[PDB]
Amino acid sequence: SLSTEATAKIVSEFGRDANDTGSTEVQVALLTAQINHLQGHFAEHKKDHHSRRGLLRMVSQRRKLLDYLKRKDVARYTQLIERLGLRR
Amino acid sequence: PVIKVRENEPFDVALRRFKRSCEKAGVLAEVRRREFYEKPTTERKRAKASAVKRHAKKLARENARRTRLY
Amino acid sequence: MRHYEIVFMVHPDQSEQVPGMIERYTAAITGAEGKIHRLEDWGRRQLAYPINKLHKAHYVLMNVEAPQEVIDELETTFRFNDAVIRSMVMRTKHAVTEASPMVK
Amino acid sequence: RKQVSDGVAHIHASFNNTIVTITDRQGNALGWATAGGSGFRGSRKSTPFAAQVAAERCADAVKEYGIKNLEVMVKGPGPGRESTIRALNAAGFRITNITDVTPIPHNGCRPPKKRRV
Amino acid sequence: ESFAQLFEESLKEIETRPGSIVRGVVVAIDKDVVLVDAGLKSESAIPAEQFKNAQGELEIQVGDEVDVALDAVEDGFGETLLSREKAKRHEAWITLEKAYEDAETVTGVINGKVKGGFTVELNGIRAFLPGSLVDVRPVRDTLHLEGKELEFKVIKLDQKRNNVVVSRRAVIESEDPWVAIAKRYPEGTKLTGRVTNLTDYGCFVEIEEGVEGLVHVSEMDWTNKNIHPSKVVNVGDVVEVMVLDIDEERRRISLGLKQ
Amino acid sequence: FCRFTAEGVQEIDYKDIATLKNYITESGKIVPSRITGTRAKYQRQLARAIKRARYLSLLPYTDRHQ
RNA sequence: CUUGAGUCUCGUAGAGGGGGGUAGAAUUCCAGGUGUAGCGGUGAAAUGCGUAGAGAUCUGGAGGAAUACCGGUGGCGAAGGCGGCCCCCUGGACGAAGACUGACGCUCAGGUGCGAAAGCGUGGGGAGCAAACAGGAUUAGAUACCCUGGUAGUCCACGCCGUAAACGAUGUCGACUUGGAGGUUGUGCCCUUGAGGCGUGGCUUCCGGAGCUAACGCGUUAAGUCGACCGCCUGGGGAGUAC
Repeated sequence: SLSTEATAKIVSEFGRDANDTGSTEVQVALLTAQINHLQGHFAEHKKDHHSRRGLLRMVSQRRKLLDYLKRKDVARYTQLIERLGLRR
Repeated sequence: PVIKVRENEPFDVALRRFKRSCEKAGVLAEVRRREFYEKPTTERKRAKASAVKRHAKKLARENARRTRLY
Repeated sequence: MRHYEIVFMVHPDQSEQVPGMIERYTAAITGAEGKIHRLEDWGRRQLAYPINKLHKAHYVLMNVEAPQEVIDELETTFRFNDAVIRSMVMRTKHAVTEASPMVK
Repeated sequence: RKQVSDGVAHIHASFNNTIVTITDRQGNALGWATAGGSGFRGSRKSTPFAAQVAAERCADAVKEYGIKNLEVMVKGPGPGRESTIRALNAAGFRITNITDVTPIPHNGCRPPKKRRV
Repeated sequence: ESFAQLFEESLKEIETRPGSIVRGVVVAIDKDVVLVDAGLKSESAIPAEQFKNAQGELEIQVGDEVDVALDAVEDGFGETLLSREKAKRHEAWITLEKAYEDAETVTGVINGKVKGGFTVELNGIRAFLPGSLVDVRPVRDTLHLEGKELEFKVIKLDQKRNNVVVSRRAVIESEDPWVAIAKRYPEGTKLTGRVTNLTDYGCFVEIEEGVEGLVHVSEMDWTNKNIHPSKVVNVGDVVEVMVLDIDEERRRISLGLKQ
Repeated sequence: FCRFTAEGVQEIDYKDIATLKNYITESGKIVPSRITGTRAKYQRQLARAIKRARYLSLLPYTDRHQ
């Protein structure tokens, strides 16, 4: 999993209040970081299917979040995707 | 089941003790079990079946007991 | 970083060498700003079964809060060192500073 | 032959045939006897009685060695297990230890398939 | 109203769970069944053998009051565990009374040791004590007139498992079961144990502070196989039993009774 | 009638050999939770400890082996 | 807006997954000692192995595979499945309080992935077991059952295959409707006066009420009472076959 400190850092940056944590953008960021982390793992361990399932799920969740953001508020979404470097 | 005959102990008694020890170990039983390969499925089946039987013995019979026979 | 608990068993003919080895091990741990919370020479001890043909061996317990690289290094050292017969580096949640039940 | 006071009796008890082997304490076999050797075949040699007589025979064979003390090591499942040791006792050795030495794997090799009868 | 609620907490306040409050009035006697009513959901099927004192005949007619015991409710229909155990608590209280003045005095008469301590009997009950407790010194009551009258001065008690060895004559003189399971061990230490349930292969006498003994069917008597242990001994009765075998590992202490 | 619940231990120790020895057979085997009456959670832990001990030659794998 | 859905904090149990180490038992083989005529096998035999010294027994070595006891109608996993011990990387679940986000949800044709065993490809490995095969029995025959051997395979790596009574023969998600006896894993209070007492959550085994059902049975984990979405059925054979 993502280390506590790292998570906190992520929250602080993206979250407006820094105590917020549940902001859509923040959540997305958290997901994204985790995904990035797991890439390294999965390069090594290609047959770790069970673990990869979780990763896939996370990705899906992130996508959903992004979609939600888009309909609600476009500018914010755009900003987020610039920050994280998500192609979509 | 390692055993040592005590000082002024009878042979028969010693033998009995040994037998008891063996029984406790469940060595013979173990041997019997490992004589032939049991398919995993079969093993599972026996275990569950046995459990079921045990359950039946415990509860249904208890219920029966409440009512007198004659 | 991560609180390990190590128990290694030295060959009984190398019992006089043990302290030096222990010192060396400690030193390495210290090097990477690693703490060593307890350390207990259990001494010569009768084995429950004869490992590598010998019936006694010299047990050393050692608890360490160290980074994993150093642990790895230690393990490697153990594996190649022929004095140490068995080892058992073993993770732990806390520091566990209080003494072992066989020392007490 | 060198006489020896103390030794081991190994009792290999199979389902089909009992084998009794008297040896010195170090491992070197002194004598042996079997239920198949004692004049029993098939149905007969897979019995306690047969085992007993094998044991007796074995005992007789190691008379010249002059063995007084004896520790017994019993191996395998069979009829010739209790009976054999009794026989040995009768034959007149001081039975010192009675050990079980059945090879029990800790789940190792796959046994052969189950018979369809 | 709250009359009933208050009456309920009142009736809670004026009863307790064990055999403590001597409340059941004996409302029918018939051999071989006594029956009381201690303010419980049903009447006890009492044996007659929890109520005859020391020579075999009954002592209590209608209206008489002994407490029983509790904490076990409904086996189908009925209510209690027996009042005789009740009595054990009273015995415990008298034994405890010693502590106050460092000397409990009654009568103790101990002729011999089943398991290394003379047996002492107080009133109806007889207890077994470790070998030292019977005599203050090396006097030995074997030379004393048989079943002699003294008291009991306590030598040793085991505090969990109930074994008490007490001091005859010499008036002037004044986890847990299984680690150290070597006390009643050595080959044949006789014990006094109440049987619990006889499982048609067994009898399950088990007394010595949270253990389990069997005395299964083979000994029990001097007939082997046709015996059926319910016919031959009892239910709930303190008997002659000793260990014959302990495994401290697969907690099976295998006692005997043919001795 | 579990010991570890009453003692209230956080984790069973493989080094505490004496304690382990109560739960191991004369033949070396780990004793069932039916017989000892150990709680399930603790039982597993105990087993693990025993295994560890066996690896460290503190307890024997079996009575016969040498 | 916060009740659904999710995020954060601290713990919890776990054969969940991937990778790398290691331990002990047992089988097999090799070398040697002791020893002497049987061993083995079956219903009974024989083939087979044995005086070229087997079987038995002890010492030393090699190598592979699997993990006794714990172990449980126990646990984890979407299913397939997962079991010695240790470490590294890693996914999920649950509880405790709070704090936050503010319907972000449910279902899903096509699509994508994972998917026992056997099977295939290339390269390794090969102890035991064993399709095929051989011999010995049995038998009217015995291309079987039983016995003695025994090769693919089982094991590892990386690909493919894409099916199983892949079953709870029971799609997924949500809500609601009497009870009892357990198991397991949290957690709040309570004199833990003791292994307990009173709750409150998660997962789970059995019995049974109303209701439902052709009956059998299911029964708060529904096969009850309803809603949302999908999948599927339309007499047996021909056929899950042909093109």
